Amino acid sequence: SHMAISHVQLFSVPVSDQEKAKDFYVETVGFDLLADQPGVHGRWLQVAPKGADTSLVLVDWFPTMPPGSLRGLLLRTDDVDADCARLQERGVAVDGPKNTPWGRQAMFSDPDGNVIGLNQP
Amino acid sequence: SHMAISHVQLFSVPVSDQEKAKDFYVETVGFDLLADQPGVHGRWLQVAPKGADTSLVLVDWFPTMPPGSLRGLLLRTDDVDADCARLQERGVAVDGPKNTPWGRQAMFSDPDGNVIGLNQP
Ligand SMILES: Cc1cc2nc3c(=O)[nH]c(=O)nc-3n(C[C@H](O)[C@H](O)[C@H](O)CO)c2cc1C
Ligand SMILES: Cc1cc2nc3c(=O)[nH]c(=O)nc-3n(C[C@H](O)[C@H](O)[C@H](O)CO)c2cc1C
Repeated sequence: SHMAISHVQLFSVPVSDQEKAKDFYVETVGFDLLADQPGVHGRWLQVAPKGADTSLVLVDWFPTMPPGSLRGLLLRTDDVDADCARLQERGVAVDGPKNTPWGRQAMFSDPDGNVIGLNQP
Repeated sequence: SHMAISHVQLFSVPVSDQEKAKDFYVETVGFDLLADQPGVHGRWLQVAPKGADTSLVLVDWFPTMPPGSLRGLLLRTDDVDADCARLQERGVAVDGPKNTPWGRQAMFSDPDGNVIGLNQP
């Protein structure tokens, strides 16, 4: 009848130095470390905002996704101004916050240059 | 002291023909159409599993994300076998499902060749 898909489980973020990316997403951005799993196929590094249904895999093994190539990623936050102040204190350049029709937004990049947005609806 | 980020609001999937991509994600994969609006950089086309927190935007304006370049996107399903049967019936070529250490998983491609996974843990 209808599909049994509930949500996006995860998607991939292309990085170079995975240790550097781990420290960034976990320590600086504040995500939980869900898994850090070396194996035959590479190091599976998985992170998410605490309690979030959809997680991020910090991957270096997809040739069609060069490190730092990701754009158009937006994180929902309940306090964009406080998050921007924290990021700035933690050594991250933040563009914003700014008001938009869809919420108050800010932009920053990770160590490889992937572009990450924040939005407080 | 802790970040106020709750979850990924949305992320971007690089497509060429947005109308074809819309029809694929909505009609074939069963997502809801949240938005289809004129935007600053192009047509803002936003889709998501029904009821889900994180949505996908089907974009054509990021030169670092060529159409069909995306990998490592996995959808959580409560019935991977039934979903694969629906996808086959709808004309999609599916690889799997098979049991893995990480769950019961299948893979398929969208019209541009972005690679999309299904997983039932
Ligand atoms: C729920 C939501 C809906 C959005 N809808 C649109 C839209 O319809 N058109 C648009 O140009 N941008 C939209 N944006 C923001 C988009 O990222 C915008 O183009 C940039 O903020 C400026 O380039 C939306 C953001 C969110 C969070
Ligand atoms: C929770 C979870 C953990 C996974 N861990 C790994 C892993 O450690 N190593 C791996 O090669 N694949 C892993 N996979 C497989 C992965 O879904 C799949 O191969 C890619 O997403 C598509 O290329 C995992 C999948 C899930 C759902």
